Amino acid sequence: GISRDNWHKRRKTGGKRKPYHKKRKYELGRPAANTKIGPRRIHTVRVRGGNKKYRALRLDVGNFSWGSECCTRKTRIIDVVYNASNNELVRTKTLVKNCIVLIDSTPYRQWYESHYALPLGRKEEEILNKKRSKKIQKKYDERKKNAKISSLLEEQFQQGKLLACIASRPGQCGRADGYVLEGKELEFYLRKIKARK
Amino acid sequence: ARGPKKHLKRVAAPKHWMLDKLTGVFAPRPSTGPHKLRECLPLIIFLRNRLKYALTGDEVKKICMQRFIKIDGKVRTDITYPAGFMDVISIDKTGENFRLIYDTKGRFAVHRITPEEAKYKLCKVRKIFVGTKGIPHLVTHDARTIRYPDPLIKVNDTIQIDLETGKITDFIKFDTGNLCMVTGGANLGRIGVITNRERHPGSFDVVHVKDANGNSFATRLSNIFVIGKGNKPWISLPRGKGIRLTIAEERDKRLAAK
RNA sequence: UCCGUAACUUCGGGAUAAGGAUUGGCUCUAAGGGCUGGGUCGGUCGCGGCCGGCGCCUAGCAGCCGACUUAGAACUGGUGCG
RNA sequence: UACCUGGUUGAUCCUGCCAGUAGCAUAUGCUUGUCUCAAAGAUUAAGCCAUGCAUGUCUAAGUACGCACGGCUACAGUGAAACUGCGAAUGGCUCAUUAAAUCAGUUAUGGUUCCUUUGGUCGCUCGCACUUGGAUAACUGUGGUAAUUCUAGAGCUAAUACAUGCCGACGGGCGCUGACCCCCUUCGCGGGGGGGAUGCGUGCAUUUAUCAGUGGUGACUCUAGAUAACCUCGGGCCGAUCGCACGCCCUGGCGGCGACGACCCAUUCGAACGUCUGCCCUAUCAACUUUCGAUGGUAGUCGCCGUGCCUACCAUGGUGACCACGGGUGACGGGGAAUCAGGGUUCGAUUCCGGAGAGGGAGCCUGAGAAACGGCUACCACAUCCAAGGAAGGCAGCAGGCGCGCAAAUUACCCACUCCCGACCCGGGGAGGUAGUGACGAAAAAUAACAAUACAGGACCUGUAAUUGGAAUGAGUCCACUUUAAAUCCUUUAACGAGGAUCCAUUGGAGGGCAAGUCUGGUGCCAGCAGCCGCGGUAAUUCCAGCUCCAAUAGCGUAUAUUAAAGUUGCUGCAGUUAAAAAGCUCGUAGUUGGAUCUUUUUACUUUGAAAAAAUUAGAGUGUUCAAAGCAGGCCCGCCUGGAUACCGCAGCUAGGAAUAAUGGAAUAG
RNA sequence: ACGGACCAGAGCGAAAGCAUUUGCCAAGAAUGUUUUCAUUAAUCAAGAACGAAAGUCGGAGGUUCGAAGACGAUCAGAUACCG
RNA sequence: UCCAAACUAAUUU
Ligand SMILES: [Mg+2]
Ligand SMILES: [Mg+2]
Ligand SMILES: [Mg+2]
Ligand SMILES: [Mg+2]
Ligand SMILES: [Mg+2]
Ligand SMILES: [Mg+2]
Ligand SMILES: [Mg+2]
Ligand SMILES: [Mg+2]
Ligand SMILES: [Mg+2]
Ligand SMILES: [Mg+2]
Ligand SMILES: [Mg+2]
Ligand SMILES: [Mg+2]
Ligand SMILES: [Mg+2]
Ligand SMILES: [Mg+2]
Ligand SMILES: [Mg+2]
Ligand SMILES: [Mg+2]
Ligand SMILES: [Mg+2]
Ligand SMILES: [Mg+2]
Ligand SMILES: [Mg+2]
Ligand SMILES: [Mg+2]
Ligand SMILES: [Mg+2]
Ligand SMILES: [Mg+2]
Ligand SMILES: [Mg+2]
Ligand SMILES: [Mg+2]
Ligand SMILES: [Mg+2]
Repeated sequence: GISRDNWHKRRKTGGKRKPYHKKRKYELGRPAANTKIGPRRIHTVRVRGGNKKYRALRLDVGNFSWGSECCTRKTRIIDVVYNASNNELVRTKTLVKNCIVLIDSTPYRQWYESHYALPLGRKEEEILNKKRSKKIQKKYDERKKNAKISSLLEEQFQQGKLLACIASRPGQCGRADGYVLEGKELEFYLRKIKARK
Repeated sequence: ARGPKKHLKRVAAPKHWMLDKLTGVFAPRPSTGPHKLRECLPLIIFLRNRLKYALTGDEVKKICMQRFIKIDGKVRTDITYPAGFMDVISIDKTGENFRLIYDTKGRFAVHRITPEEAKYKLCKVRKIFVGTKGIPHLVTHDARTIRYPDPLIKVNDTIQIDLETGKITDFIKFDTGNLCMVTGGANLGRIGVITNRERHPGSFDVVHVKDANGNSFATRLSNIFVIGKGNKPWISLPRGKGIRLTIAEERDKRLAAK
């Protein structure tokens, strides 16, 4: 079938090489997963060594990392906004290893409001304006010092949508994990999205 | 081939098994085990082609199925189990307790040791790694693994383990002046003291070994097996003490014995 | 439009040789330009300037504006489409 | 053994080829007593194949209610079948394909998979069990079909099949949360120190982010640890299994050894893809590659992984007279083989290693491992049964047959040896072994020896005889042992077995090369011979015959490939005034080659060390009766002893040497 | 058109080739040198310039000679020698 | 410096 041999290539000199064997099985390739967004549908492939790799055909839920607090939650993927490899993978909503996605921010607002007692992306009362005992209220005041998120990243929490990045290989591992874009890597991809608009 | 080989031709066999070329077409391909195929000694050609206990192959399995053969304190019933260097074959019915160590020509000598020398053996430390919860490990030249070894035992050193226990008794560091045996190459079976360990980054290291006559020779570090500390070998050496005579100096030894 | 083109020849030609593929609709995507502002501290009075400490766009940004054309892709039809 | 001889002329010296000469390996011709080894449908047709066989497998230890047998109350013990497991990816055959490809040496995987075996690990996780569920085969019973190793319907019944799933460990500990108590200050604000309920999480493997810097490496983004989490229903692990012996504590409660299985880490056998260097002929093949990936960059997809492997977006590269690209090959590669003074030349289908393919291609299932063909699925080619509806095929496996041809063996016996596979001490093996056919070839070796005469000689010795004499043996016949799986042959030993010892030696020759006749008869440029020069037209040293003789001999001619001869391909080592031949002349880039000079930086070179598959070759030891061989053997309860050493271009690695040969340092001193 | 004799085993040129006088243009060997640079060299596939005679294509010119052609001889013939 | 061509298949040293 789909072969990923080297001997169908021409040589370095440009000489056409003649095949010396039939195409062997350890040179096989399989079709691409083309993982979309939707209710979870995963197929398993029996591979060499009797092992199994999980290829996902539809995924809506991922595991992304906030990075600068080591806060990783299991959130939900909204859609794909950027792909450096192919523009037309954005329009068909395909999830690949480096594509820039857009996720729901409510597990990251909720953890932040519990770890700092400070509203994030707000224009119930119990976790924020709680009556704390003064030893406990002391502890939240040195966390209050370093509670400032950058201005590009507080914009995201108001629309409830974080701009994120895939890091795993969906269609090999069957998952979609990654990290939240922040810092100069954020504003690099922000103006690429603005330029396409 | 489409998968692994299972036969072994007679002329393609290792040289030191000393098989002959008119008995049959094949040689006993040793099973997978702790020793390499070119570095082993299968149990069938040890009992039949050295000891003359059996005359055919079917008479070897009639010995082995009656569980008269022990290797490293354990009963092995396969006639092509790979026995190798520093191994102890215990027959224990005739009460013989062999230990396989190379002679000075480079093949396994039929060597008898005392039945309290057969309680232990020696092993070359091939690999050191730590495991889960920070637990160190150790891998010998045999495929055995020791959990919680001594902190000083590093790579290429020689340990002494107890059979039927499987724990470390004593060890020898790879140093200058220690007493080693060569387990590969053109110096297979020669014994001497370590003169210089010559390092080459990336490539192989070469160890110069000085024989107990004044002769010197060099071998790769992957063939050096320390057998003694200083000048004292911790096993009983065979007849000749690992001295490689020249072809003239072994002629007259025959000629002064007629 | 994209390929592919022999004999022969006065080397110019033969030649649209011959031969083959493609063509609709719809939804997008790229690529191809032009005008403006790069002025760091009022040093400081005839909310604007008068002469100069005061600064580093210098791998160019930012605003607005503008035609037409080429290529690629998805969908779609009773295989229809110069 | 570093070798030449005949042929141009009236004669000579030459250049030069033709012809001899010697192996080698294929065919063939004539002949052939013994005996030991041994090639053998490769060459043309990787052409097509009738019939048979070549792959299955059970322990005390997965599942027996088949009376199929069988001993004295769940189950004695054998046990056909069937499920389950495992193998069937090895072996064997052939050489079509294939020219930096295969392959070889060398290295790497710090860039990957790995059934099995061996060794770790297997109460590390805080969260019906004294045993859970359903199904199916064998069997029984109804069938269908012209047909096959086709299968349908209905009733049973199992598990280490298939599912499902708990207790125990198990007291907690550790992180976060923090109600709350408590202590020391403080005019107070404030500040400081412990305890702590209730909730959330917790182990390996997986996936991602982050933090810190137990062991390792030349070098880690290694290993280990810390933290936040996640963990796929087409689903990671965390034993609902089996046998031996069975004890021990107070019905209960514990315990010895095994088997089988496990995610994972090593290990073993490897596998795959990379590094460097190495290949025959051809220029009447000089430019090739590239929006149909050609070279590279970025991101991915795929994959067991590194990678234009593939896609997207970019860049315009990449290779070539140091022979690319294209074509050819009576090309599988190598170890090797024949010849050989030194160099070489030619061969290697062929038993070992590696590759490839199973009529042509293509696609796949299962599995650790296959793009498998004694597995499926197509289409092409061919071919087989048929009741015309359909069904089945793959001898480049062992035999055998047809065809093709110059050209190649018995449809034999056996698992006894060698080994392989399986659940296995028991089964299986056309692997392999043993016989047959065997002038492929190689080793050994009969076809007479003696004595007396008759004679001849020689300086008491020897020769010649269709004279004579009894002495010796095998060939052959043939009991028996031995041999072996059973045989056969050889070896051994009885019985016979020689005078023309008729128990009969051929094959080529006799002008010269070139060993050996001017013999006799026939033929008359005829028939014929003759490798070459030649012979034969009426006295043939050459034809056809007889006689003799020579050569090598159980072998010897002949054809063809090829090596030496051939210093007639010339590196060693040829020629080029007139014999074959130096371009009309000069420039000129590659290429090749380069003066002297110094102590009297990188390489090349030289030496050494490693690491290099055996077989083969060289060679050591050893009375196969000798020898070719073989790795054996030898010495009086056993003892002693061998199974050597060398060589293995080049490339890569290692340490000495520093002549020769390149090359490099300070001149705008930077 | 041609440059005799002088004109040679003499010269020059890479070879082909080169001869009346004078002028102009550029070249070059050898010698001389106690100048200069300091290996810049030798031979050369590919490539390049030159290359008698005859022949070819354009112009000009055509005295001599003269392939082809036409005759006269010679000859067995003579589409040759000689005119 | 007038012309001047040819030479068994029938073989034996
Ligand atoms: Mg036309
Ligand atoms: Mg003559
Ligand atoms: Mg010859
Ligand atoms: Mg095979
Ligand atoms: Mg391995
Ligand atoms: Mg060919
Ligand atoms: Mg195959
Ligand atoms: Mg065939
Ligand atoms: Mg196939
Ligand atoms: Mg077959
Ligand atoms: Mg034959
Ligand atoms: Mg012979
Ligand atoms: Mg005879
Ligand atoms: Mg002769
Ligand atoms: Mg020759
Ligand atoms: Mg010679
Ligand atoms: Mg010559
Ligand atoms: Mg000549
Ligand atoms: Mg000349
Ligand atoms: Mg020099
Ligand atoms: Mg004059
Ligand atoms: Mg030239
Ligand atoms: Mg001319
Ligand atoms: Mg003219
Ligand atoms: Mg005339």
